[PDB]
Amino acid sequence: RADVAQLTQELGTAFFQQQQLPAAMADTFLEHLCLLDIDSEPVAARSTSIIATIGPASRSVERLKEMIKAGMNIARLNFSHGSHEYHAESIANVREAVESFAGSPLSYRPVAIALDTKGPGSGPGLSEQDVRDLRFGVEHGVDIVFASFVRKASDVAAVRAALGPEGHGIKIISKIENHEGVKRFDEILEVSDGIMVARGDLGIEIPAEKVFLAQKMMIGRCNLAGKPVVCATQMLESMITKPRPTRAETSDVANAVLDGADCIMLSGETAKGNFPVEAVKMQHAIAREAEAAVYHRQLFEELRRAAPLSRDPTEVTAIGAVEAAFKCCAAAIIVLTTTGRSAQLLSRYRPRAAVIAVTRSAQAARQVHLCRGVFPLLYREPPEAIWADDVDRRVQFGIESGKLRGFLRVGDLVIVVTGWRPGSGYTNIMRVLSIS
Amino acid sequence: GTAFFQQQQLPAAMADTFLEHLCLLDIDSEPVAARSTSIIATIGPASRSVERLKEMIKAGMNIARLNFSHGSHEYHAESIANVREAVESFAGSPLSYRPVAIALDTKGPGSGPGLSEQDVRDLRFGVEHGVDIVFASFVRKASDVAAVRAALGPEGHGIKIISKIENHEGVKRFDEILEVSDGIMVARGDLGIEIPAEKVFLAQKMMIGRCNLAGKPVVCATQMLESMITKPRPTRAETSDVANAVLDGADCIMLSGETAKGNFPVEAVKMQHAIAREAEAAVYHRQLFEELRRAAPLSRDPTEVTAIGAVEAAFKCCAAAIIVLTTTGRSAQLLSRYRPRAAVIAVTRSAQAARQVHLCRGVFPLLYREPPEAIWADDVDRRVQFGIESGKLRGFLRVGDLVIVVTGWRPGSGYTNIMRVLSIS
Amino acid sequence: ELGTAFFQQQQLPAAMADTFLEHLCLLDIDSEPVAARSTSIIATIGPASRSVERLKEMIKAGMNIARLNFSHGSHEYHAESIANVREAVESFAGSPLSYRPVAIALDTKGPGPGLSEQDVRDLRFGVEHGVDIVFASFVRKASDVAAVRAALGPEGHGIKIISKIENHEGVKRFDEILEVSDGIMVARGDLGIEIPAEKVFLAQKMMIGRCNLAGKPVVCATQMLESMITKPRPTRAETSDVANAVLDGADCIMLSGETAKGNFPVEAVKMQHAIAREAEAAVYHRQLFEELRRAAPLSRDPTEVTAIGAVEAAFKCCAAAIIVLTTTGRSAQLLSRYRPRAAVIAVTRSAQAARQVHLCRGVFPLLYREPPEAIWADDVDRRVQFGIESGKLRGFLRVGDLVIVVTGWRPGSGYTNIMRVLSIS
Amino acid sequence: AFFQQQQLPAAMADTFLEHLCLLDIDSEPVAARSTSIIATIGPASRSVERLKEMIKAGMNIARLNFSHGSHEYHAESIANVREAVESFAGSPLSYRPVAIALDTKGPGSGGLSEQDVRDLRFGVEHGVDIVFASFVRKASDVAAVRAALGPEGHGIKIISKIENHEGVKRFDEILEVSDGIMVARGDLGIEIPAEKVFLAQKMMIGRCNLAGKPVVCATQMLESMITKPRPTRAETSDVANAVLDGADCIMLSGETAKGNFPVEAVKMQHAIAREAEAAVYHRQLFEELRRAAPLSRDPTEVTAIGAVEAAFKCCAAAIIVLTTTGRSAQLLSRYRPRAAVIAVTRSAQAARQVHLCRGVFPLLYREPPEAIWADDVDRRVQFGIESGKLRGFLRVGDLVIVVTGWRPGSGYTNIMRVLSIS
Ligand SMILES: O=S(=O)(NCc1ccc(Cc2ccc(O)c(O)c2)cc1)c1ccc(O)c(O)c1
Ligand SMILES: O=S(=O)(NCc1ccc(Cc2ccc(O)c(O)c2)cc1)c1ccc(O)c(O)c1
Ligand SMILES: O=P(O)(O)OC[C@H]1O[C@](O)(COP(=O)(O)O)[C@@H](O)[C@@H]1O
Ligand SMILES: O=P(O)(O)OC[C@H]1O[C@](O)(COP(=O)(O)O)[C@@H](O)[C@@H]1O
Ligand SMILES: O=P(O)(O)OC[C@H]1O[C@](O)(COP(=O)(O)O)[C@@H](O)[C@@H]1O
Ligand SMILES: O=P(O)(O)OC[C@H]1O[C@](O)(COP(=O)(O)O)[C@@H](O)[C@@H]1O
Ligand SMILES: O=C([O-])C(=O)[O-]
Ligand SMILES: O=C([O-])C(=O)[O-]
Ligand SMILES: O=C([O-])C(=O)[O-]
Ligand SMILES: O=C([O-])C(=O)[O-]
Ligand SMILES: [K+]
Ligand SMILES: [K+]
Ligand SMILES: [K+]
Ligand SMILES: [K+]
Ligand SMILES: [Mg+2]
Ligand SMILES: [Mg+2]
Ligand SMILES: [Mg+2]
Ligand SMILES: [Mg+2]
Repeated sequence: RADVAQLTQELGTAFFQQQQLPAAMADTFLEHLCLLDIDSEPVAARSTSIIATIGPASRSVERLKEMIKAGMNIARLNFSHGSHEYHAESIANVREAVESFAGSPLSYRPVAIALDTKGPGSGPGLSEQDVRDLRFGVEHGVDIVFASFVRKASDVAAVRAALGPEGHGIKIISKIENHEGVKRFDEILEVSDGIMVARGDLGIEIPAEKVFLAQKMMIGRCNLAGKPVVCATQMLESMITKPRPTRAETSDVANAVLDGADCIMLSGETAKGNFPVEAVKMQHAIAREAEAAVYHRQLFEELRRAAPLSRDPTEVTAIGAVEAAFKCCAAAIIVLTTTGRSAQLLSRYRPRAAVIAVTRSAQAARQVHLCRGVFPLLYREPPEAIWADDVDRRVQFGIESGKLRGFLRVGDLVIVVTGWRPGSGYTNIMRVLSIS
Repeated sequence: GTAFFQQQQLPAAMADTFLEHLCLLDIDSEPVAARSTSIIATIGPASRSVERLKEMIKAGMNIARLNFSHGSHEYHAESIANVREAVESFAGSPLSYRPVAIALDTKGPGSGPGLSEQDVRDLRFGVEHGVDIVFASFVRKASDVAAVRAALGPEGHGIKIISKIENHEGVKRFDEILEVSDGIMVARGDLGIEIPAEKVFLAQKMMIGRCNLAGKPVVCATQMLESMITKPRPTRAETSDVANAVLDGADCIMLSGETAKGNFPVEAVKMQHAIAREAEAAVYHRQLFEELRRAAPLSRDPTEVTAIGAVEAAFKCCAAAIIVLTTTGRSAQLLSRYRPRAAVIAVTRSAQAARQVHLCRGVFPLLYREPPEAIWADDVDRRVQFGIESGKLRGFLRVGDLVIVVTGWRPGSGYTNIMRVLSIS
Repeated sequence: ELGTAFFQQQQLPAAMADTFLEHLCLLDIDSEPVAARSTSIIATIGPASRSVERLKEMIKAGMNIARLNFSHGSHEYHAESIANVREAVESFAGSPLSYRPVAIALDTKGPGPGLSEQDVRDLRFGVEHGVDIVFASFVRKASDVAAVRAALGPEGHGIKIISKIENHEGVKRFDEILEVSDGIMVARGDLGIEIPAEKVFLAQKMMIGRCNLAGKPVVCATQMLESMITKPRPTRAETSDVANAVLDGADCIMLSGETAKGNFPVEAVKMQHAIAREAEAAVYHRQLFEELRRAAPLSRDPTEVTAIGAVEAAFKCCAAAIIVLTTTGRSAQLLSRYRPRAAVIAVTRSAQAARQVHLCRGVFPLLYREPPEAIWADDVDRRVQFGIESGKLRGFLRVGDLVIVVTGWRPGSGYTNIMRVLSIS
Repeated sequence: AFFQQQQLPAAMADTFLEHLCLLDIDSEPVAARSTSIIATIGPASRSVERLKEMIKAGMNIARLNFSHGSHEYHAESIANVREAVESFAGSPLSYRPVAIALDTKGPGSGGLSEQDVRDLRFGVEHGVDIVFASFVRKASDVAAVRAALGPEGHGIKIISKIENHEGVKRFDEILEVSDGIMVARGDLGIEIPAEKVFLAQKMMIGRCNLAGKPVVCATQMLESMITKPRPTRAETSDVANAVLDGADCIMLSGETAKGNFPVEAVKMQHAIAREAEAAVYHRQLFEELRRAAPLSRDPTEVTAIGAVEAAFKCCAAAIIVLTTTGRSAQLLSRYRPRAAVIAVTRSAQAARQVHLCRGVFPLLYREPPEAIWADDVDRRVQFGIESGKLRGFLRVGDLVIVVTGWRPGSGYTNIMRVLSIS
């Protein structure tokens, strides 16, 4: 109690009852479980991103606006169904719904567009249809590709090649859907930007009772690697027809978050279901509760010991900033990023503080939704003559956006992470600031 | 051998951290140990057939639940009889006979405050018909448990009371309820309506953890494999749910509509068996045992002291089983609370105790039917040999295996105090 | 059941701490030691401690092992010392429940490349005179231990070889030396000349830790209470040194000139006794036993499995003692390696084993001289009660206390497999 | 080759038992000696030429025992020490500051004695940096010493000597009002049983480490070196164990004040401390210090833990911190980093007083303030790099953590930077 006594007198006894704080202060995992309280409300913003599959039930511009308000971060286009003309209309409807909020840049929410490929099917390499669908994604500016049935590192190289020179910035999330993919996992993850645990096909290729081992191992290996991991298929399946999910479904969503999944997905739930906005609201509600129940004491310590020593200033500054954020119960970590890399390196250490990422890249702002706990802000202002002043304006943009969105209150402490010179890869500074 | 250390997630359990443990989980690592989490199957039209109950017993059913919300007393007496007929059809081979507990799930107080009039009549029925367990519905305070204990009368003293926590008051008064109950049931169906649906997993995880700490059984209930009522295979969320209830530390898992009225009752039991076996191998025993050890308070009870010594000994030699003689099941329960990887093979002459130990994870009851030998230590050895022969026949033991034998210094319950290291010959 | 006063003594609040930093902060100088002194005291016999009457005073002060330095004195001189020690020890053998055995150790002169001619003659002398231990000087490699082992003629294979690590070669070849030795001695005198004086503490701490991991005795030797040769009280560095050797994990502590030629031989023994008692209470058993537990490999030896089960059981009930029946001292040694807080009362019929177990920390030997009983189980029982009766008489046990009893299933060495939880009546 | 030195295999161990087993006598210490050495000044160590040798041997703090000698005697000692220290001021990149500490006579049979009030006023008039207040029994005793220093003796550090049973029992109230503690084992070994002193030492060191306040281990550390050129096996063990316990400072009383080998006793304490610091199990030490330290909303406190964590991640050669009062360097020190805390200060008093904190290497900056504050900071950081390069702490290619503030004055430390040397 001596390690909380002073901050208890300062922040109050009511602060330390919320967001499962008594449970996270526990010395053991058994004590942590015993200290979980249903009356302990989550205060932090929802960090696990929600991928919603776009279909007939969620294609209208007006419906898409409701899903954005409900918590949709990434829009998935399943290229197994629909024509190129159909998917181009979906992309346009999504962009129209997202840009309807651009009038207020302090409260604008970027939404990523992901292309889920049909797959190789009976074939060995990349199918002819996949090459055409990938060329479509490049021409239409998709941010992510969920490459279906990845079975080796050569499969991911084929997808990167089909994207061409212009599709270099697109993120490749390899869907592990069969036994070969599970066995060659380490070689696949090495060449991928992240992974997707495609439980539907995986539950047919391997025994249904073994899928949870594959999900847990893949999530843990992705967490170790610092790369995003998506949990997919049948998460809230009953919500396709019913307004409330089963006890197994709510348990499943919460357990995917507890395992360490960066993203959670809705397939039929939002693409063809009667309750698409309600499925997004439900995933948001469960994720918020599950994230508070994460045992950060052992999680951070294990992530820290497992991570190898590094001489990269971005990597060093990231662990220093996350450690600083935990020490003062920082409301947020504000980071300036160009490619999203600095925000990704903060994210891998799983801080309780929100990683508010300020970027000028619209693509990077959409793609950082793949990383848990990263809240992107798109800076639209033109560059100042003095670089040091341009940096200060972006930091103030992050504070004003964070104050307006409820992340920051006056009196709160924030960690600011910046670089010494412009251009990607020079992040090396950490500042402790008091919100005034 | 090298082959032994690749099975039952042994590389994953040897890991120094939980993150390393997760990364070392192998889908090609097959489970070796017997399924420890017991399966409760609700009895209804789909599962009352004597021939069907035999198939469910073979599939892995350990406890038969009678839902007193549906049916008359005449209906439930026919269920009890059909279950007993199916269970006793295997009594001809005592080395492979599997005891099955009968549990009475009460209707509940509903609008009322105390124990309803129907519940008092249903509880008296349970006593008259020899039920082993009671799942008392909508327990809100310790006085509710006392009312159930009182309705059971003097003859229902041996019956176990598992308090169903189905509402917010029960979740808040949990500590006082668990103190007076024999165990708990996380009744997720009503709980998911009384409290926000998105908070039920916190209540499940807290209750399971508190029960694990207390050394009392905890059942995870409702909608575990719901789609198996109509479909031959479950959803990805359903298999995940079953596995996560086992990983959380649930002693029992339950089937309601999946076995009461569904099209796949035997298939539902086989599925819960298959998932539990996988999930139990994936349990991180290194931290689990260490935390259970540290958390458990000091004790001057020889049964309690012998239990921790035996579990520690079982871990040191990778014991295939811990064979314990128990009259009331208590010795077996105290071994179980430390979550050993070794099976707790419990030999008992009490048919009621043999049925009731299914509530404790990892306890495999054996009913000894032979009459007592004149020389006590000879009778004790015959029981230990019965446990070895049963374990050999059922696949738990092989020649060359090491086994921990837990016994007492004199006849009668409460005198366990000895732990022996034995080599299977 | 024990009281608030029990939990304030023997640094019990400090041992319950969750961290080592918290453990240090909870050390109380007002917390008095209750347990008996476990770290054994080796006293060098010389002109200052050779008389039968002086030896009786040193036995009463706490001397467990008598060291004969073969660097000084003739074979006739050392034979008279052996006879005087045996006469002083047997003067108390009329009251067998309270009789204390004392080991005799021969410290060799030293090598030259191989075993010297004088060492071969001195080792033959040790065998002919029934010495229990040999402190082999300047061991540099495993071949040196084999030469001493070979020199312990045909009769002396039972003698324990404690390898003195006195130079850089011994420190580097440590693993191969410890593998073939019965234990080690950190001979700091010569080691402080062969290697930089400021590096000796690293060698001491590494060697003690490796011996603790191996389960073999480790002696801390030279200049522990050097000022007590001339002065009646030691320096602040000397008391700190003795306490830190105990805290590091040393099984034995030694007095060279302090006892052999000094002015205060009985006072140096009393001082080492006083400091060791304090230091043992301050040991952080929570992390010590958990690390010893994890570091020790899995074993399929019933003696090794029973030992960890018994120490775990002893800790759970705060057992006053662990009574182990041993013939070679092995079972007591395996209990000792897990560093229990309970005294290991070892009952043996071997006078040599009774003397040699003083090398193991926390082992209190009892030589049992009684005529054997016709029924082996009754003979087992008489020795267990002999251990309790002696324990009661010496202050280790009271009626109501809990004890752990380790025995085997059949007579003869190497069959230890039972652990019983007994209440002292 | 880097990973075989400074007990790096032993520090990477998953358990403390494995850590002990991995200690290598052939693993040489590379880092600079962090535990500061206090040397008592007497007849054997009073000459200006003798003092210069002790400064070169490793003396960081000079103790004046006011139990022996007159005010005129001690003023001559102060002057001789200052003359010996300032003889090296010609090269500011290699100049070593030396603190002057006044050890009071004590209350004896008696509150604060009349002689102590006179000796404390002497210390103020002569600019002493530290006071070792003898026989502190309660918090009111510390308040009496603070009062006897007056309005001129505000910046003086008070190290309370715990020498009796009452002081050990009232420890928490004494430490709360003191700047640090001294485990005065000589009198403590007479007031309490000799066999219980190690419990008091270990508890006090641990409580000081938890509090983030300096702790000195004192008396009979190398006692045999008063007459002999080499210490006993118990003495080398004792010095090493005081460092291993977590003592910020180690002391030499008769060993330097009246002993035949004063320079040799300083060299011996330096040699043992260097070895003992490498053998510190940082894995569990840092983790326990981190968990035990309470949450803080002070940016200096938050930046300190962030910087130490960053230093461990890259195996930083040093942490360079810009400090006015020594507080920022003290907060880095409490987390026991393996990287040297190179503290750049303009205060000469602060530079002398940071020797009380383990691992802090003070540098006195003697250049005038620049017009642009941004450039004045960069010059002090470069002074720290050049001093560190010259003194062997840094090489080109090494990584350093730089800790600065956002605005001048004390208490505004809030920035951490990862820098690559040259
Ligand atoms: O040993 S266990 O199986 N699991 C322990 C554990 C430890 C750390 C974390 C946080 C975490 C979460 C995800 C991670 O990938 C990761 O590195 C750390 C979770 C669980 C266990 C289960 C139930 C109990 O009651 C109990 O005492 C022990
Ligand atoms: O129980 S023990 O005495 N504690 C070990 C321990 C652990 C960490 C540190 C470093 C440390 C960490 C944090 C501190 O605050 C601090 O003062 C020191 C030192 C000692 C022990 C355990 C296992 C053994 O094999 C053994 O010989 C002894
Ligand atoms: O995350 P990335 O891709 O490394 O971008 C972080 C970059 O942001 C900065 O803080 C400023 O970026 P820009 O000037 O390019 O907009 C750099 O110092 C740093 O290199
Ligand atoms: O677990 P319980 O019910 O306490 O039963 C343990 C008891 O069983 C025994 O092992 C065997 O005794 P019985 O011969 O009465 O069955 C007793 O020695 C011990 O007291
Ligand atoms: O410690 P040791 O040398 O292995 O001997 C222990 C032996 O002592 C016993 O407990 C009793 O046997 P004895 O009667 O022959 O002494 C054995 O059963 C056990 O094997
Ligand atoms: O150690 P202290 O007393 O807190 O002072 C640290 C100070 O060092 C600085 O980095 C530089 O200080 P000055 O400019 O006053 O010399 C400040 O920003 C900070 O306030
Ligand atoms: O493609 C998918 O999402 C799957 O197979 O689960
Ligand atoms: O009775 C039950 O199992 C429920 O309500 O969930
Ligand atoms: O012989 C010894 O013990 C020594 O040299 O230290
Ligand atoms: O004054 C002191 O330092 C002592 O007595 O040890
Ligand atoms: K698809
Ligand atoms: K019911
Ligand atoms: K000798
Ligand atoms: K003095
Ligand atoms: Mg698929
Ligand atoms: Mg209900
Ligand atoms: Mg020698
Ligand atoms: Mg004094």
